[PDB]
Amino acid sequence: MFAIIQTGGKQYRVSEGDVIRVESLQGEAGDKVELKALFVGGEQTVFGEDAGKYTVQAEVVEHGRGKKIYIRKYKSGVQYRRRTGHRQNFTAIKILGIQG
Amino acid sequence: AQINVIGQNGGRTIELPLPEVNSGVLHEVVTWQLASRRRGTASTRTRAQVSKTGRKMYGQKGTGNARHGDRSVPTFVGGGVAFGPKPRSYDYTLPRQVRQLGLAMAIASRQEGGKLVAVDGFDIADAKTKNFISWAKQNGLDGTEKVLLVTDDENTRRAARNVSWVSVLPVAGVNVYDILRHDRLVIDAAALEIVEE
Amino acid sequence: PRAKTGIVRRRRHKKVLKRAKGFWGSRSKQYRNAFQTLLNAATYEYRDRRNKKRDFRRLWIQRINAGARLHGMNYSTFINGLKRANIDLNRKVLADIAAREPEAFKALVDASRNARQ
RNA sequence: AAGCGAGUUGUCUGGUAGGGGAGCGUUCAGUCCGCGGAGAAGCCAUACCGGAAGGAGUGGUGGAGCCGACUGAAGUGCGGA
RNA sequence: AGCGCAUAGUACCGUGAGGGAAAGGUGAAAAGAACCCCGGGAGGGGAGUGAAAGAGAACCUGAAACCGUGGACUUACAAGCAGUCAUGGCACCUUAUGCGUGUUAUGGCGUGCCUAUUGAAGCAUGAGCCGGCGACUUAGACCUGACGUGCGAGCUUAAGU
Repeated sequence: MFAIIQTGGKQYRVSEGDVIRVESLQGEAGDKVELKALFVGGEQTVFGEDAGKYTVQAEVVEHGRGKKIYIRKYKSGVQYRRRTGHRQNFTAIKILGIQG
Repeated sequence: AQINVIGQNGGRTIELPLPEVNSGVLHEVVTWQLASRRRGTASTRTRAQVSKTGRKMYGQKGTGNARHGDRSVPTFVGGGVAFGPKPRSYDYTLPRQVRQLGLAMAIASRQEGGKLVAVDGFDIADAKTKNFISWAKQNGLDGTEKVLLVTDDENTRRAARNVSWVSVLPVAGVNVYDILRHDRLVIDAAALEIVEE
Repeated sequence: PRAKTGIVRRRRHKKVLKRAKGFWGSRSKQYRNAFQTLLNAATYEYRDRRNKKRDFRRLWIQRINAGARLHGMNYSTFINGLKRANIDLNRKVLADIAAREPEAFKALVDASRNARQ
């Protein structure tokens, strides 16, 4: 009825809200593939007991492509000489995701 | 074997070893060309006192930090900067060995380049350049490539000077200056041909 | 030789003037309070999206401290109640979620409260 | 046909005089089939990418050219003296 | 910019030999313009001229500190040169997709850069800004050394054709 949980990191609320995610090594590049493991969060209809028996049944999410990147340059330094710089090569996929 | 026109059709002379390729140790013949033949001049500035003016000055140590004492710095607008590009005469020699083979190396994969044996033109009479150059149609040579030129005549070998078309300077010998310029290397003179001489 | 860069050094100043945000007066096209204020916008700006955790840290230590004291509550000397279930592990974010359903500690009180003996 | 690494472990430290090392681009020059009248080059602004520097999407305006890859050259670049 | 001179080393600085500017540019062509207005006139209207007069009779494009006005928004009861994020707050929605664009009461607190300094964040100094100049290199068998190559018995100056 809502959605929380893990993997990659923690940044949720989304249950259909559509938010950019992280990535994966092999197994990428290709519309949708589906991936799962165990769980942690739930809530549900007044029934989010813990993060222990957060497995039992599985709920098949989606997995998009990799979504461009919020490109920048970066800069830092105080009273002396100017050097350095090293881009954020992040991919940040999207992952549709859908309740189960 | 061997393709040709104007005269006969044959070939077996060679010289010039030439394996697969691995060629191009002749880049110093791409600046020497303009060094044993080049006019240095620049903006001409090296003088530290080109201006030639008075001496002495205001109150070097007074008023508002004068920093005066004549004008010898690249500060005041209207002079020079002291030290820089003096005429120059280009001083390089270029090894005298690599030349009568480095050229052969420019035939590594350039072998595909059109080459043969000939004498100006036979199907013509004297000289008047018209249907003589137009003969260069018996192979699509009037607007498809660049045409290399050499010959041994200086009496009928000067009638094709342009900006983007062909080049022409002849001395009857070889020249790196003109070995890629005109895509199909065609010397042939029956007087100073491929002779290693 | 020659170059004359009396025009190319314009986009330079602007390529960094990107941050012509709402600063002060007219620090958006300044030429003083720009390439300086930019050097001002050149500080912990680098670490202004990570270090911030410390700021929002100043949230769940007022809520998680002792919300519904009508139970027992302690938080600090209670965290040893958290990691006292089968597979606790996880912690915050779930505090951000705790802002929704109040029944996040109904049968999740005395289900760790005296989970000692 | 100029050398390149995921799979992995420690190092990947921050660096002042320094060592090995990559570039953004403008002017000169090579090849100019060229790119521009729907008009590019002069310039004003929009969340793509890039190790940073910067390369990108379009009009605006402007009036006649202009830069490109492989390349070497040049008084190649602090607002700050 | 380049010799100071792309029609001046005008006037001159001046006690004297002796020191000197700054400054260019409208399109091919001026056709640099009759005709009623405020006004003394300068300057401004009509309308042709003008292929194109946001060239414009002190004239290409025309970026900018300072400087000209309004507006969507906030603000005098709130305190620190400045900061970045942070919930809100008015606006917009160049893709209803409770998601953003133009932003601010306020919060953590947090002191600038250059740069000769053991040493600071300083009141240590340099700095109102704009536009450029912005330097260990240029010729020299001056030498040592990385790499690619020439050769293992090796490599060339003077110019004569």
